[PDB]
Amino acid sequence: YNKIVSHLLVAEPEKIYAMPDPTVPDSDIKALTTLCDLADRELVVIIGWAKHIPGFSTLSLADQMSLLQSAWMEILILGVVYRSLSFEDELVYADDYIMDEDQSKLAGLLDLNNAILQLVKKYKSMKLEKEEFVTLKAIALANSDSMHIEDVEAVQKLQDVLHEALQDYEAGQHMEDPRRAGKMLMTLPLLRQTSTKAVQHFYNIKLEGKVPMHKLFLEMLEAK
Amino acid sequence: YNKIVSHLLVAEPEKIYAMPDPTVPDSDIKALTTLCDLADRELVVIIGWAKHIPGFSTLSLADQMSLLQSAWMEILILGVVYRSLSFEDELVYADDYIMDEDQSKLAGLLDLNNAILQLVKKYKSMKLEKEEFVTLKAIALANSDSMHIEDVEAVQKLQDVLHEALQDYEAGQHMEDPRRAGKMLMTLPLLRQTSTKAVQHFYNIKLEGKVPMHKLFLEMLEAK
Ligand SMILES: Oc1ccc(C(c2ccc(O)cc2)C(Cl)(Cl)Cl)cc1
Ligand SMILES: Oc1ccc(C(c2ccc(O)cc2)C(Cl)(Cl)Cl)cc1
Repeated sequence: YNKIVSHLLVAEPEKIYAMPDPTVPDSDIKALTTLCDLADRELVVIIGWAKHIPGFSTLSLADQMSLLQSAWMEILILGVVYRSLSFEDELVYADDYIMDEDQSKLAGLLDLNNAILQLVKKYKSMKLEKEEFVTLKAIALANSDSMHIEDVEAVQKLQDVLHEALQDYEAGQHMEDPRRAGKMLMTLPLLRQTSTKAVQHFYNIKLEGKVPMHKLFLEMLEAK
Repeated sequence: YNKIVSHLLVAEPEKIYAMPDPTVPDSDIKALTTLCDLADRELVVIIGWAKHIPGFSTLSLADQMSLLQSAWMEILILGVVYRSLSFEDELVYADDYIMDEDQSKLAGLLDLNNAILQLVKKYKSMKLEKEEFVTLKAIALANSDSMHIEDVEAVQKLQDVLHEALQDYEAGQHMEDPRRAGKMLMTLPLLRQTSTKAVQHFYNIKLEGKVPMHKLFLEMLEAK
């Protein structure tokens, strides 16, 4: 099938471990600290991953950063969603960090994680494939609606290249549903909704000052 | 072209006036009161409009209400966006209520209205047509991601009927851009983002208790 899809598949990063501190008592602070630490290390990996997206590294450094600062939470959430597809009512942040309903309540994350589980439920019904996941991550990056883009036409071209890849993949692989590409695009509003609420929630956690956060995570959070 | 598109065009409601009270001194309270009053009357019109969407009135009353309670702000915002396309840096809430940057600041709405103006700017560049506007309003209703749907398959069918209408319209009217339907769908995340922030902002206004709000507006706000 589509070469851009095959290229994004081979550019997919390796799995990352959460490594919750086994000496620390379980608490809401421990869970939130573990999650923000894992997100910080995933952000490093996402920045390296984006350089494999056709045309991304030819953008100005400012435009690369603007796209990443607008899309980072959507990309992180799509990752947890994909890792969770073979599970029931659980979110697989990492192989060693899987959150059920009880742990979400203890962490103060029940409402947020239930929205993420709504995304999981929709993608399970659609039988989301890895090929479609990696293409949607790239589309979410290009379509992230930053207010600070210098070269709008170049960013629109990036959107178009990745949208064409999705369209071509679905036309060849899913002839039984001539509307599958559009159905995939119609899942992006819920992804944006859930990311918007997550950034809000964790900005409030940043303000309360009880959860330590690393430099890169704080930079992405303080942009938004 | 497409019959569903032509049907939605003839079902389009007539324009509504804001009628700000000419005896009341200008203030943030007056602007917010005027806007919420206008929204309340537009909501009545939207409920009547939705009954013209193929299949909508065959849904259970609960599912009709769930879709409307999830989508109402997106539908209202898409309306102001469309009315504003021929203007520059102004939002046309009604023919008699056009807000520029200064009035947005006075009302406390600068950040929200700048996001709405980002939507306007994108649709201006795409040369959004009335045919595409009315179809996107219907898609936003069907795709609103309520957590309370009884008949999920029927709602998915409604999404599919309207998505097909958009696809067919673009295939016949815009052969120069075989990706225009998808580009239209890719504008829905920003619409969802802006609606999510608007509901937040006006819920806070509801809590402060200084702006009177009518029954239907309050019902929609208190659902969300
Ligand atoms: O309930 C939630 C917990 C963590 C997250 C995020 C998250 C998302 C994806 C990850 O792979 C890691 C953390 C942040 Cl970035 Cl906010 Cl800590 C989102 C929702
Ligand atoms: O800066 C804004 C002001 C009013 C609105 C809304 C609005 C949107 C569309 C309308 O036709 C009327 C009001 C509500 Cl519903 Cl929040 Cl009052 C949205 C953003």
